[PDB]
Amino acid sequence: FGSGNVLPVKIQPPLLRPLAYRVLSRKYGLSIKSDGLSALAEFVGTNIGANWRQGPATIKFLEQFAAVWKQQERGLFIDQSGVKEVIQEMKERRDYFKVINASQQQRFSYNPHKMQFIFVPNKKQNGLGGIAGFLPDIEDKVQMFLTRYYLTNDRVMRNENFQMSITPIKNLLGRDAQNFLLLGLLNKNFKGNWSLEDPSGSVEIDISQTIPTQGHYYVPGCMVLVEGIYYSVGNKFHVTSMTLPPGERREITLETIGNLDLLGIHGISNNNFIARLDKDLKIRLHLLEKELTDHKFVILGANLFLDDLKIMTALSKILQKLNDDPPTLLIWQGSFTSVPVFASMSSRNISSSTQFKNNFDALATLLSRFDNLTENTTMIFIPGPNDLWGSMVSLGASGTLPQDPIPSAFTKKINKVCKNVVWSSNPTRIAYLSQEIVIFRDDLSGRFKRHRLEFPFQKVQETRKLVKTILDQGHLSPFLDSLRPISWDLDHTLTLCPIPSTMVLCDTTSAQFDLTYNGCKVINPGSFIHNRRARYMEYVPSSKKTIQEEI
Amino acid sequence: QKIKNCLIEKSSASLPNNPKTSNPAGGQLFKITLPESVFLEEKENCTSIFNDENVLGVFEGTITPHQRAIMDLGASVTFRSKAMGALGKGIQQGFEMKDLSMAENERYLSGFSMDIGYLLHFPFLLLLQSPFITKLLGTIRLLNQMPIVKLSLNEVLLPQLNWQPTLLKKLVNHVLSSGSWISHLIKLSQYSNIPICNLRLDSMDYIIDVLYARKLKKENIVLWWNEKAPLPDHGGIQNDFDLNTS
Repeated sequence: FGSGNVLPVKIQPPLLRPLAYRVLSRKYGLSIKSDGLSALAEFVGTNIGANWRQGPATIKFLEQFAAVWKQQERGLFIDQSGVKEVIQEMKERRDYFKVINASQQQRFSYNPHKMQFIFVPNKKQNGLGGIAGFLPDIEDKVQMFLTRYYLTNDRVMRNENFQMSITPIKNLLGRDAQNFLLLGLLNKNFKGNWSLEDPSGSVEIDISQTIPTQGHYYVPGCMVLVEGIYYSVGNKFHVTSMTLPPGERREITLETIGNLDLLGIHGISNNNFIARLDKDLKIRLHLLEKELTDHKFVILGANLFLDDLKIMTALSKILQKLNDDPPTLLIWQGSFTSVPVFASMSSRNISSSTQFKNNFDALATLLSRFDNLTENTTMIFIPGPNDLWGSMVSLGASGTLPQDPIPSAFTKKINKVCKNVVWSSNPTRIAYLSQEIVIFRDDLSGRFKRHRLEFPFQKVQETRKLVKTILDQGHLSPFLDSLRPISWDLDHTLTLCPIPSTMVLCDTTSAQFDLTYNGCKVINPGSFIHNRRARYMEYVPSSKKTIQEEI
Repeated sequence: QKIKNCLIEKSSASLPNNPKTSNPAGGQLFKITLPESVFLEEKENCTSIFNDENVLGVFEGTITPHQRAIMDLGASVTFRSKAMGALGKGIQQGFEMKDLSMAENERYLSGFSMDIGYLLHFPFLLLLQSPFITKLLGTIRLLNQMPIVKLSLNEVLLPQLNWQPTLLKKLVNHVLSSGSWISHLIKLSQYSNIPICNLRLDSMDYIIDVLYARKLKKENIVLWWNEKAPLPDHGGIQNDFDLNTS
C-alpha cells in the first residue's frame, strides 16, 4: 500500500496500540494480541514518515485490515499471520476447479426423521490412523442399504403422481384382499424364491402373471415399484404390474436439500455449520458462457494397452495432433495392462510388477517429445480392472467399486516429464466452475444382460435402457453385495441423488452413444482400438462434442 | 440362418463346473466350426448368431491357430493328399490343412547335423539368449524372418567393483554350454512331440498343458483353455465376483 517515503523508522508498539484498539476492539472486532500488535508495526512503519499526526492514512489502514476479517471467517485472536493478511490485501490491489477422488470426498448421512442431511466428521483428520484408520466399523454394514432405501423412498413419496400410496409390507399381515403399492429391494430368499424386502420386513413374490413396464432393466438388487394382491392362505403377493421409481432432475432436487455444497468448491463444512451459496451461481454461469469456448478437454478411448506396440504408435500419432492445440484436460482411462499382474512365482522371467514399472517408463520417452502438451495441459489418470493392487486379489475380475489410485512407487518420473498429472480413483468427480462431472469405468451392459429377471411371458435402444436405469435408480451399483462388494463407508461416492450435469460412462461391451435425460448428458467413450481404427472423442463445456479418428 | 458357410452341429461335450452355474435346465450345446477370416468379418455386423439374445457363453475363443496345430498335428506331420497332384499347387499357395491331415509317428525326430550360433545381451538355427526377447525382435525386423530357439536367462547383476572378471566368468559358461543345451532340448523334444523351436527348456508346465489338453481332446471334455490369463475361460461367468470362488 504505497512506497517511496524517506525510510522505515522503528517505533515501539506502545505508541501505536491506542489507535488500533479504538478502531478495532471498541467499534467492530477485537483481540489485538501482543504478537499480532508487534506484527502490525512493520507495515505501518514502512510509510512511517510524517505520521501519527497525519489525517486519514492510519485510519484507512486499520479499515483495510478490518476488511479482511469481515471477508474471511478467520477468528478472534490476531497472530503472526497479520502480515499474511496484508499480503492478501496487496494481492487484491483458470482457477477454482478441482478433481475429487473417492477417498477425499466429504461424507453426508441422511436422517429420515428430519428429512435432512447430517455431516459426518472424517476419521482421517481427527483419528490417529497411524496403523489402521481407513478400516470401517461394523455398524456401517447394517445401514448400507437402509441409507439407499431412505433416499429412494423420500424421492418416491415426494413425486407428483403419488400422494395409491406406498404401504409398509408388514401392514399386509392380516389383510386377505385389496391392493397395495410395495416398494423395496428385489432379491432371492435363502430358499431360492423371489422376494421383496423393506426395512419393515419381507414378502415372497409371484411372477407367474406379471406384465412389466418395458423400457428399463429389472436386475436383482434394485428398488422396484410393484402392485398386486396379498393372499393370506399362504404368504404371497401376486403381482400384476411392475415398474421402477421415477427419476428427479437436479434443479428440483437441490431446492429440497437447500443449497448444500456437497462437492463444495465455494468452501468446506464441519460439524458446526454448513455452507450455501446462490448469488455466485448466476455470475459463474455467466462466466461459463463468457466466450470461453477455447477450453477443450478430451477423454480417450477406454482400455488402451501400453504393452502392445501398435497401441503405442497410435497414441504417438494422436499426441502428434494434440500437440498443435493442447487440450485443457486430457483423461487417460482404461486398464494400462493387457494381462493382470499378480505375485508371479516364476522368477526365471522378469517380474510382472517390474514389467508394470517398465511399461510406465516408455510413456516418459513418448511424452517428453511434445513440450507444449506438457507445459499447458493437465492429465487425469483413471485405473482399470488389471491394474496393480486389485489384480493381486481379483486376478483380473471386477471386485470392490472404490478402487484406489495407482501407487506412486512404480510411477515416479512421469510426474517430472509432465507438468500437471493427477491420479484418481475409479469413480471420481471433476468440479469445473458451476459443473460436476462423474468419471466411472466398468462394463455395465454385460452384467445387465447376464442378470435379468426374465419374466414368464436398433441396438442403441439398449443404451437408452441402461441410461434410464442408472439415472432413475440414482445409484451406480444397482446390484447386491454378492455381485460386487462395496466399501461400507465410501458408498456415498456411488449414490447420485443430485443428478450430475455431465456423465462419463465408458463400457467396452456397449457401443458409443450420446444421450440426454432429465437434466444431464451421458457420453460413452470405449474400445480405444476397433476394426484397425483408433478413436477418441472431444467434449466442450458448452455441450458440443466431436469424434476424432486416426487409423 | 444359413447365411454363414460354416458347420454347426448339436453336441454333448462335458462342460466344466463353475460353482455359480448350477442349474441344469436343458442341453443344446453346439459345435460351430468356421474359418477365422469370415469370423472377423462377422464381428463387424450387429446381427449374427454369436452375438444375439439368449447366448449363455462362448467356451473356446481363446485358443490360437498355432496352439490348435501344435496340439492336433504335432512335430511329425505328413501329407495324405492323393486325389489330384496339387503338391505344386499346395506349395505355391497356402496348404489348407483341415481337409487333409495325418500325424505320423515321431519316434526319431532328427539325426542332427546343422550349424548353431549365438546372440547374447548383458544389460540358420540361431539361439537367442537375451533379457528382452520382444525388444530385440522388434528393433531388428530382419530377426523375425530367421528361425530362433529362444532360451532366456535374465536379471544380470553386478558387484559394482571389479566387474571385468565376473563378466568373463559369466560369458565362459554360456560359451561352453552349447553342447548341453541342444542335447537336452532334443531329449525333451523326442518325447514331447512339440517342435524344438517352440519348446523352451525352463518351461515345464507347457509340456503338461499340451499333453493334458490333447488327452482330454481324445475325450469329449471341453478344454477351458485360456491364454496369458490367470483365470480359466468359463464362457464369461469368470469375470464376476462370487463368494464360493473367493
